[PDB]
Parts: sequence; structure tokens; C-alpha cells
Amino acid sequence: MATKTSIHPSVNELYQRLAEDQLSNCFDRFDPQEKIRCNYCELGVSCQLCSNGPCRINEKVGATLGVCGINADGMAMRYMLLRNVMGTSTYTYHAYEAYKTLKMTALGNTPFTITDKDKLYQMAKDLELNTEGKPEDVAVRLSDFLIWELYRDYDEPGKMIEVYAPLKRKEVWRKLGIYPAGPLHELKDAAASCLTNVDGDYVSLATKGLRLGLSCIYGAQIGLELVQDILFGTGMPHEMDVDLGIFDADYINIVFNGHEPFVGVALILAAKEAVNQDKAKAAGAKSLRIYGSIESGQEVVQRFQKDEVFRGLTGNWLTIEPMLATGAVDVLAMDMNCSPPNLGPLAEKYGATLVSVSRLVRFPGIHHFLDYKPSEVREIAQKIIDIAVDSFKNKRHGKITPKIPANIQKAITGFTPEAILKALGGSINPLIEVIKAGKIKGAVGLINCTTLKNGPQDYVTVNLAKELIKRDILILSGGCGNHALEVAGLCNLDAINLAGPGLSEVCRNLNIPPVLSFGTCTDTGRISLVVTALANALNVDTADLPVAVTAPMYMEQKATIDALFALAYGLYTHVAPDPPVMGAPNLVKLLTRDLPSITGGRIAVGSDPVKVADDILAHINDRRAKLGI
Amino acid sequence: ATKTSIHPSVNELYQRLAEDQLSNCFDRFDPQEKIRCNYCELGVSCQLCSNGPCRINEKVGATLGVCGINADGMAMRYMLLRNVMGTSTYTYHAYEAYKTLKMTALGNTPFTITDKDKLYQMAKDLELNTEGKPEDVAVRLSDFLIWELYRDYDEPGKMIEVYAPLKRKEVWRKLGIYPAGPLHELKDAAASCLTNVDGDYVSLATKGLRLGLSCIYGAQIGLELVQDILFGTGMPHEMDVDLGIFDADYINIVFNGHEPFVGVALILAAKEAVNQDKAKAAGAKSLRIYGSIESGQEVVQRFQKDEVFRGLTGNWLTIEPMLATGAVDVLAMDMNCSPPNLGPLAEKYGATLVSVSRLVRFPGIHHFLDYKPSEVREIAQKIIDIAVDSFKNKRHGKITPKIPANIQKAITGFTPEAILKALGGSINPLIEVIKAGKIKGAVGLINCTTLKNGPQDYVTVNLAKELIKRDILILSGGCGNHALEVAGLCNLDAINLAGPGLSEVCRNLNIPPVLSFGTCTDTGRISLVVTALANALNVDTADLPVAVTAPMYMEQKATIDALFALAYGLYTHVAPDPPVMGAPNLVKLLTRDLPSITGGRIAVGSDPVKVADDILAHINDRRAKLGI
Ligand code: SF4
Ligand code: SF4
Ligand code: FES
Ligand SMILES: [Br-]
Ligand SMILES: [Br-]
Ligand SMILES: [Br-]
Ligand SMILES: [Br-]
Ligand SMILES: [Br-]
Ligand SMILES: [Br-]
Ligand SMILES: [Br-]
Ligand SMILES: [Br-]
Ligand SMILES: [Br-]
Ligand SMILES: [Br-]
Ligand SMILES: [Br-]
Ligand SMILES: [Br-]
Ligand SMILES: [S]
Ligand SMILES: [Xe]
Ligand SMILES: [Xe]
Ligand SMILES: [Xe]
Ligand SMILES: [Xe]
Ligand SMILES: [Xe]
Ligand SMILES: [Xe]
Ligand SMILES: [Xe]
Ligand SMILES: [Xe]
Ligand SMILES: [Xe]
Ligand SMILES: [Xe]
Ligand SMILES: [Xe]
Ligand SMILES: [Xe]
Ligand SMILES: [Xe]
Ligand SMILES: [Xe]
Ligand SMILES: [Xe]
Ligand SMILES: [Xe]
Ligand SMILES: [Xe]
Ligand SMILES: [Xe]
Ligand SMILES: [Xe]
Ligand SMILES: [Xe]
Ligand SMILES: [Xe]
Ligand SMILES: [Xe]
Ligand SMILES: [Xe]
Ligand SMILES: [Xe]
Ligand SMILES: [Xe]
Ligand SMILES: [Xe]
Ligand SMILES: [Xe]
Ligand SMILES: [Xe]
Ligand SMILES: [Xe]
Ligand SMILES: [Xe]
Ligand SMILES: [Xe]
Ligand SMILES: [Xe]
Repeated sequence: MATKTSIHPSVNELYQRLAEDQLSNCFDRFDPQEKIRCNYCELGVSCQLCSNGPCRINEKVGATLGVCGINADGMAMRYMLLRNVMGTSTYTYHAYEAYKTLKMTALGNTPFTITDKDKLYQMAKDLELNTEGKPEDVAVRLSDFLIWELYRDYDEPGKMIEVYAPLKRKEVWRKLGIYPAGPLHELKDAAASCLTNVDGDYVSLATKGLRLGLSCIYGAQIGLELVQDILFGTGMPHEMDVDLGIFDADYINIVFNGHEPFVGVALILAAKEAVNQDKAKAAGAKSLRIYGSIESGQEVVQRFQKDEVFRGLTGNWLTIEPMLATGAVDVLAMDMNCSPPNLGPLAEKYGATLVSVSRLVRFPGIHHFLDYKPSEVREIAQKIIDIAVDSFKNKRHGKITPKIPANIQKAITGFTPEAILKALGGSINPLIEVIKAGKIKGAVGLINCTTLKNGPQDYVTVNLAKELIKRDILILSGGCGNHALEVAGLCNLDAINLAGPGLSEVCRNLNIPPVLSFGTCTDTGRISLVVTALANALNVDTADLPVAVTAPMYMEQKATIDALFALAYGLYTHVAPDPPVMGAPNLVKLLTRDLPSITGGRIAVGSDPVKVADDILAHINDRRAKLGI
Repeated sequence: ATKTSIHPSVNELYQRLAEDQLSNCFDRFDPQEKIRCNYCELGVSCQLCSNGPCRINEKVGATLGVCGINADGMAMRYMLLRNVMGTSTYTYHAYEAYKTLKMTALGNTPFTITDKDKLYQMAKDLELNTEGKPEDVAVRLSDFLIWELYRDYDEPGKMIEVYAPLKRKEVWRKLGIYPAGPLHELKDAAASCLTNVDGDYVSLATKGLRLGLSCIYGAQIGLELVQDILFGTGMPHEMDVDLGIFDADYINIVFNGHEPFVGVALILAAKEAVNQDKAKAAGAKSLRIYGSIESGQEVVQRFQKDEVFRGLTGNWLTIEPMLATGAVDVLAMDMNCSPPNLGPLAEKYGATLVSVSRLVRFPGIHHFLDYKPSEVREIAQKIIDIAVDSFKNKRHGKITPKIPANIQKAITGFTPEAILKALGGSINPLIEVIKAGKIKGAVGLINCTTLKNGPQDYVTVNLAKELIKRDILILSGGCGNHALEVAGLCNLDAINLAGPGLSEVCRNLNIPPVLSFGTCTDTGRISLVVTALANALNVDTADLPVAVTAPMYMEQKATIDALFALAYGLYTHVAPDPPVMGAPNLVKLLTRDLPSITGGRIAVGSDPVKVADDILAHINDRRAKLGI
């Protein structure tokens, strides 16, 4: 049937049950779309932006330009920028709601508290805010300042990019003129440029894409992740259970799924109440348990420990459909991507109830809607707990047969730059010395999603991670590719012996895995804080560091914006499968050949793990040779 | 080319463009027709993630995309993502206008405060502080409107309470479509269109309605009122249109786009004697400034013709033939439409392309002058200088001019104040002429132009003729308004082409049967007319004998006004068909089920007679329900 499924045997076992129930799934839907693939759109030489279209680029038949007059390069780059507007919008949405959450928490209208006060005061100092009074007043000040960072216009200088970016990179950006405004104004200008007969210059549209990436990282991601640190704590390494074997059908299981962790931690807090556990027990279940899915669950497992209520991480987005096939989910609380639009019939067949906690998430089949609100989240949480208890009693218990796979995997989560400092001994210099000694050739930022385009689920990512660590290359993993690596067993101590000589030796001496789970794609900025550190200790530019960035199985634009950032950051950025720009030769030449003389980085292609690893190692060794190491 | 224009001048200049073996929109349309994608034409395509691209095809088994979305959600999501761009353009213009007003209040621009009466009346309607001198009040109004731009979800708006009718506001409350600021709304909509987020076409259509609402009451009304306060409220006056206004012996600077600040600065600087002496020293008779598309339309709404400013050239499909005249020296571009292939044409005909905005970029532009209110005085001068050299070294003596002879008269500058003055200071006379059957109803023709459903401006002009013959008044905005001005439907001569009652009313009031109200950005301005008639009757806007048509729409600045008209509860005609016709449930919601939700509905068709007949049938249905 489906030609490509997954590398995880649990996901395969559950896809087989999905297919046995004759329910549609992504794997089964891939091939019918393969039958009628459009090479125009796949090469990026098609457009749909105006009524004179739809236009295709075909010079051998006489259609050199669109009806407007744009060429293939401008077409591809403009479409890319247009959809990257969406990723910037998602990150800015997350950041704004995080700042609102911190503001409403500092004034006592949330079930949340200010956990990391050290980080709050350090941010207040570095951003030159007023530190007088209570910590909550400083939290309100930081909320307002980061909202202002969101709101910055084209003519107002920002402070986050001055604090969290190295000197030479800021020099490169100011000499390129790609110093961005606030992410709001930046995405506004990008979308306004993508309109018909506005911006049709592929160089200019790529410049605006780099501007949008910088806007996203320094105006949204860093601030939101540091505010989440202040709220729920800075992550420290701890052991965690992943893969779908963590499910138990005898419990009222609630799964939160999205990107923002507020609903999930509110559910954990409300489930710690004895009254709700007594409700779960009086309903006929053992107790009430909460599970974390994709990036929301990743955020939560970065900072929270495994107990009787919180049981771990389910997987990546391609695991959501088979997860419902377990027949063990009572509530799937959804706040952002991914919430696949055909989840209705699947939850109806397996006895699950779908609840959306966001005004962004809507699709056919949802049972309840509880738009997020910091002053309401507590109540929201409770309502979800009252929904599951009802669902469990009326739909799943004694009616749905569970099919929970046996695969449970150990994974070390919660790695942060502070955790790197702590494991090294408070200083980054030992990492410097093991990099200069040749034991660790370099570090790779694997900020990745997952997709069925360039192979089965997580094949490219996991096999490329193995190939990378085999060549003494450390990996900082974020995104759904990080979920893939945690499930595949590469994020625990047993994985030490899957690394090459130097990397395995150093990781055994430090008692850390060769793949450090830094969390989500939102942590890309956080990962930059590592590279910036490596750039500040050496007084060398980021483009000269033996570092690399890879998204071996990207899907939508939350990773394309991180790739555009890494390009503006001046890094070798591998992206697979091919973004739809290959029908534009000039843009391809700019992205893969010209940019190293503009920003410093370039775009790498390919889905072969061995060859991608070889090219990454070759770039790292070039950087080493020019560093004298 | 199988399709060109109904205007003789543009056909002649297309002939010259074809003589020079140069590419143009008319010629580029046909090669695209041989290989049209029916999928994208019907809106059953998607390119949002790497598991794609996907197409909806139930026969071969592709009922859903790899994500799981259906055709309805796919089409509506692509429509919402596209209209994000139009919302962004409107928000960009509004924010630049607010910054321009505030910087003018501090004495950093060549501008001033022309309409202080409107400044203070709007300050009082918004309950602002009237204290101090007009500069302070202007600063306060700018800050308030900027706050409107940044408004989020728990901050109720004040523009929508002041400028919207009662029953429409109650309907928007019970529907839950009361929008935030346009910035937050466009960001929320763009985030909803990401893969595996919002895949319900009903939710996406509700978000499109919210987007249009946040665009009209969060940007358009305020930006046009601010531009009025800066450059005076427009009043009806004579204007020359079509490309016959060009004279090759002068140094011609044409401002083209949407935002008119660069145009006003250019006019002001060109009126200076030193710049006219610079023009004369180059061998030219004098120095003239011309308006093009929507920026031109703003200026011609507010400015009369004189020795310097000459009027409007045409609409967007007239840009390439305009360069073909061989008379342009500088084409200053501030926004859309700026065709991305103007380089070779400007090289052939000796014109210099200048971009006065960081949004406009394409190969061949010779100078970039990103607009800043505190620099617009030095930009204009530079432009003028760039013209002088470009006159001496490129055009004068080498380029053969081919200026067409067609010139038309148009009465421009029709505003709600203009209607109120022409009616004697009250809305009751219009109520009487409508209730008596003289004017069956009014129609807002807010439109672009395109080659999709016919030659340039064919459907627009013919539909306007049929409407005015059916005793239906027309308020025209956008490039359709330019088409009507060039065709000669906005002067008194057009009264002979109106029906009996409409011609009687127009002869009594001395107005044309088509009122040139400005740009698509003036849709909200037109929304103030309907609202007024809704408040005098105490009826909802869905009960009024009004309608809205975009018979040759092109991009999303028109589709967002159509989404507003839908949320406004109006019969909204749009042609050609937007890419949704492959989504049966979405077409059902837009064309059939929306009357029970908002009151309005989408109408389709490019046959002028049938479209006018359906519009008149809707107006007569409303009339019968009103008892008139
Ligand atoms: S913007 Fe240009 S290329 Fe795109 S559909 Fe319109 S005419 Fe065709
Ligand atoms: S968003 Fe969905 S329908 Fe669109 S290309 Fe991706 S998988 Fe296909
Ligand atoms: S699917 Fe329409 S051009 Fe590719
Ligand atoms: Br094809
Ligand atoms: Br401090
Ligand atoms: Br402060
Ligand atoms: Br050409
Ligand atoms: Br086809
Ligand atoms: Br005074
Ligand atoms: Br003036
Ligand atoms: Br003079
Ligand atoms: Br300024
Ligand atoms: Br009025
Ligand atoms: Br009267
Ligand atoms: Br159709
Ligand atoms: S990602
Ligand atoms: Xe299904
Ligand atoms: Xe052909
Ligand atoms: Xe993309
Ligand atoms: Xe919020
Ligand atoms: Xe609370
Ligand atoms: Xe670039
Ligand atoms: Xe917490
Ligand atoms: Xe809130
Ligand atoms: Xe239920
Ligand atoms: Xe670090
Ligand atoms: Xe490390
Ligand atoms: Xe890295
Ligand atoms: Xe471990
Ligand atoms: Xe080590
Ligand atoms: Xe990075
Ligand atoms: Xe990219
Ligand atoms: Xe990336
Ligand atoms: Xe690329
Ligand atoms: Xe559209
Ligand atoms: Xe501005
Ligand atoms: Xe005010
Ligand atoms: Xe504001
Ligand atoms: Xe709707
Ligand atoms: Xe009128
Ligand atoms: Xe008046
Ligand atoms: Xe009326
Ligand atoms: Xe009207
Ligand atoms: Xe109207
Ligand atoms: Xe309107
Ligand atoms: Xe529309
Ligand atoms: Xe419209
Ligand atoms: Xe429609």
C-alpha cells in the first residue's frame, strides 16, 4: 500500500491498524498525490497571486515571464518570502502570548509563578530596565519592553539584537543593511512586498527573507524562550521516556499538542489536585495522567520531570495520527501546529475528544473550543479535565480496544547553554580545547521538522545524525527532528558508543550524549546563543566557526525561517528536501554559491545521509584549516 | 495579442510596443493561456509544505492533500494568505500616513495642515484632547490612529464604534467578527494559514471577514482622513485624463503607485522658480508633474489642473504603453502597480525609473529613494534633478515621441462632503429621490483592471453603462474609476447615457451619473455614505438598495474590500471568478449561505447585461422589502 511509512516500529504498527480500519492517513495520502505531481510548482516556477494567472514559466513554449512580467527567480523567491511570513507570524504570536502571560502572572491572574528570578534580573540588567521594587514589577517591565521589541518600526533601533548577537555579525548586518525592525512591521513589509507588481527582484526578496529571519530570531524567539524560562524554569538535563509505549489505557490520558506550553503546564497543575484525581478514580480509571506531544510537550519535557501525572513525550507531528490509533487518548488539546485537519474521523473511531485551545487551530471534527487567555487558563485547564473524564466514561472505557506498542525509549532532555556551562564546569573553554584538539570536529545545529517527501518518517534525520556523530561531530538537536532523535535512542548515554573516537571519548568523560536535545525550533535563537558564545570567546566571526546547520526533513516555514536566519547568521545551512526554487537558476546560484561572499553562509542540498555528512565535515574542516586547527 | 484594450490610445501604444519587439502584458497573456493549470484556476492546489505540492482530484484518489485538508479549506486558506498581502499594503500606507502627519505637525515636512476643521471634528468624534494648537491635536490624532493599528484582542476599537452603523455593529458582535488592530489581525490570519493549523473553510472565511473589517476601520478610514487633513478634502472639479495630456516638449515627471506624499512634494518643488529655470536651461518649455494610477487619483481628487500638475495618465495596464509614448523622463514608483519588466521599455523609450519606496524593487530601476517624511523634501528635488539630466542625455533629441491624441474630461474629487453639499447640506433629498424611484439604488464600483475576463476595461465600462441605464447611481474607486474617467462616464456628457430618473436627478444636481470617489482605499470612505443612509433610515446595511462590484479585479486590495463588503452585509459582485470554484462548500458559503450570516453574498459573472440585471434584481428585492 503506502510506499513510505516510518523508521519507528511503533508508528508502523499503528499505521497498520489505521489502514486496517480503512481510515485515511498521511502515509496513505502521499502516493495519490505522487500520481499527479506538478513539476511547475515543485520547481517553484508557478504563481497564483493575481487574476491574470495562474501563470507557469515555460520558455520553450513562449511563456518566459508571467503576465505581469516577473521572471522565474523573482517568482520563486517571492513565493518563499510570502509563506515565510506565516512562520514569522507564528513565532510572533507565540512571543506576544508569552509576554502577555508573564504580565498577567506578575500581577497574580494566573496559576503560574516566576520560577527563574536569576534570569529575570539578568535580562533586566542587560536590557537596562528598572530593577527596583518587587520581582513582579521587573517582570511587568520586561513584558512591556519585549512587547515594544515586537512593535518596533523601521526607524527605531532595537536592544535585543545588540545584546544577544556578536560584534562582527552586527557589523556584517549593518554593512548589508539587513538590520530588521520589529517582527510585526517586518512581516507586514514582506507581505506588502509580495503583492503583485510591488517587489519582483529575487535579490531584493532574498534580502527581505534574511531580514525576516533576523526579525524572527531577535524580536520573537529569544525573548519568548527566556520568558518561558522565567515562568517555568531554565531547563536542566534529566531522563525522560519517549515513544508511544508510555501510554496506559487504564488511565484518563490527556495529551496537549502544539507549540505553547501554557495549557500543558496548567493541565499538569490542575491534575495535581486531589479532587481531579478522585474524579478520575470515581470514573473508573486508575488516575489522571497528562502527556506531552510535539513541540509543546518538548518545551515541557525540557523543564519538567517525569512523575505519575506527566509521563513524557509522544513524538513528532507524523506520530499524531498513529497516536490516536492507540485507542488510549481521551483528550487531544491542540494549540498550534501541528494539528492535522483530518483528525476528526480518527478521534471518532478510536474514542477520542478533540479540544482546541487556540483561535488559530480549527478543522472539521473538533468537539470543544477554548481560546487561550492567560487570565482564564486555569479554568480552561479544569474544563479540559472535565471533558476527558466525560469522554473516558462515554466513548473509550469499555468500548475502544487499545493497541499501545511496547516501545519505550530513554532520552536525556532539558539541555541548555547553562547546562553546557554546568557540564563543562561553568566555562566554555574546555569545549574550545576539545574542538582545537580535534576530538570534536565541530557542532551541528539540527533544527528540523519531519516529512514524507524525501523518505519515510525520520529516516534522513536519524541516519544523518548517526553519520554526523560517527565523524566526531557534536549535535545540538531542536524541533521534531529532535523528537525523532530522542525516540531513535541517540539522546541517551548508550548513544555515546555510536559516536566516533574523539566524540565518544569526550562524551563519556563528560557523561553526556553526542546529541544534546535543546528543545524545539523556537530554541534556534537559544542555539545561536551557543554559537555566539563560541564566536565571542574566540573573537572570530560566526561564519568562521566550525559549525553547521541542517534541516534534513523540513516541511513548512517554521524551519525555513530558521534556515533564513542561519543564512543571515552566516552559516552553512543544509536543507532537505529541496525548497521549491530549483526552477529558478539565478536564485539557486545566489543561495548556494553567492551568499558566502554576502552573509558568509550558503544553502546545501541532498537527502543522502552519507554525502550530506561528508559535505558538512568538509565545510567544518575548511573552517578548521583556516583557524590553524 | 487576442486581447488588448477598449481605449484607442493604449491600443496605439501597444502597436508601438509590438513594433519595438518588446514584451508586454497583452503579449504575455497568450503564452500563459496555452498551458493554464486548471487546478490552480479552480483553487484546488497548494504549495505550503514539503509533502506537497498537492492537488484535489477525487477520481484518481487525491481527495485530500497529504496533510488531510479538503478542497474548501485549501482554497479558502490560500485566499486568506493572499489577502494578508493586501491587508499589509493598506496597513503600510496607513502607518506611513500617520507618521507623515505627526512629522508634519513638528515642521519637518514641506507639508502643512490644510483641513483644520476636519482635524478638530475628528478629534471631537474620537473624544480626544482639543487643547493647544493644531499641531498638538494632529500629534494626538496620529498617536490615536497608530494605537488603532496596534490594537489587540481585549482593547475594543473606537473607530468602528464611531464610523459604523448600529445594526451592523450588533451583527458583528453576535457573529464574533469584531477585529483587533489590522496588524494583529493580519498576523493571526497568516499564522492560521500555516500547515496543520486552521483547516476549516468556515473559520478561514470568518477570519477573512475579520481581516476586511480590521482593514477598513483600522486603516483605510483613518489614513484617508489624515491625507484629507494634510492636503484638503477633495471637491468636484474638472480634470484631463487619458494619455493625450502628454507633451514631449516638457520635462515630464510621473508619480505612480498608491501613496501620494512624493507626488505632492514633487508638485510643490516643481512650482519653485529655480526648478523651472533648471527645466528651461535644458531646452524644455517648462517642468510638469503627472499622476498615474492610485497616487495620481488621490492628487486629482484633491488638486486642480494648473501649469505644473496636468492630471492622470491611466490605470495599471496603461503603464507599459505610457512609457511607449516616448515622453516620460522620470517614473517615480511608490507602490503597486509597478510592473517588474519596465527596465527594457524605459531603456527603449528613454525614461528613467525611480523607486521612492523600499517595497518597490525590480530589475532596471536606476535610483532608489526610500521614502521618509523628514526626507521627502530632498527626495523630490533629487527626482527633479534626475529628470533634468535624463531629459538632456536620454530623451531630448533622440527618442521619437508618439503621444496619442485622446484626451477626456472627468469631474474628480467626489467625497461624502461633496455629496452633502450638492444635496443642499442634508441626506434627505437623496432619500427622497431613492424612495420615489428616480434612482433605484447605488452601486460601489471598487475595482482594478485585468486581462483575465476580457480586454482592458471592457467589462467595467460596459457594466457601468448598463447600470446607469438601469437608473443606478455609481460611486467609483480604483483603476475601474480610471477606466470610467477615460471612457467619459464621469462628466456631464454622460447624463445622456443614464436612465430617465437618474438623468433627471443628475441634471437637477449637476453631477455625472458616475461619481469618481478616488481609490480602492476610499472603499471605507464609500462605507461612510452607506452608513449615513443606514442611520437616517434606521435600517441595516443589508436592507439598503445598494451593491458593490469589482468586475475586473486583479489582486487582494480589491478582494479585501470585497471581504469587507461581505462583512458589511452587501451584495458583492466580483469578476473574474476568484480561485475558489473548485470548492463546492466554499462556493456555497460565499454565494448562498452568507445572507443568513452577514446579509451579503458573492455574485459572479462577466456578462455586463446579466451582471447588471442581477444587481438590479437584488436592488429591487431590497426595495420591495423596504416598501418602496
Ligand atoms: S502576479 Fe504575475 S506571475 Fe503571478 S499570477 Fe499574477 S500575472 Fe501571473
Ligand atoms: S499544506 Fe497540506 S495540502 Fe498544502 S502542500 Fe502541504 S500537505 Fe499538501
Ligand atoms: S498545480 Fe497548478 S501550476 Fe502546479
Ligand atoms: Br506538470
Ligand atoms: Br540586577
Ligand atoms: Br523600565
Ligand atoms: Br523586453
Ligand atoms: Br490541468
Ligand atoms: Br497658530
Ligand atoms: Br499642499
Ligand atoms: Br518659473
Ligand atoms: Br521621519
Ligand atoms: Br455623506
Ligand atoms: Br429635503
Ligand atoms: Br468554475
Ligand atoms: S521545525
Ligand atoms: Xe477518514
Ligand atoms: Xe509551442
Ligand atoms: Xe518555503
Ligand atoms: Xe494574548
Ligand atoms: Xe488563577
Ligand atoms: Xe541576498
Ligand atoms: Xe510550575
Ligand atoms: Xe489575559
Ligand atoms: Xe462525551
Ligand atoms: Xe554555551
Ligand atoms: Xe559539550
Ligand atoms: Xe551549533
Ligand atoms: Xe541514559
Ligand atoms: Xe573531555
Ligand atoms: Xe544557530
Ligand atoms: Xe530556505
Ligand atoms: Xe535550519
Ligand atoms: Xe536552494
Ligand atoms: Xe484571492
Ligand atoms: Xe514612515
Ligand atoms: Xe488624546
Ligand atoms: Xe500603541
Ligand atoms: Xe463565514
Ligand atoms: Xe447624489
Ligand atoms: Xe453642505
Ligand atoms: Xe432608501
Ligand atoms: Xe448612495
Ligand atoms: Xe454605494
Ligand atoms: Xe461599501
Ligand atoms: Xe472575495
Ligand atoms: Xe469590491
Ligand atoms: Xe465564489
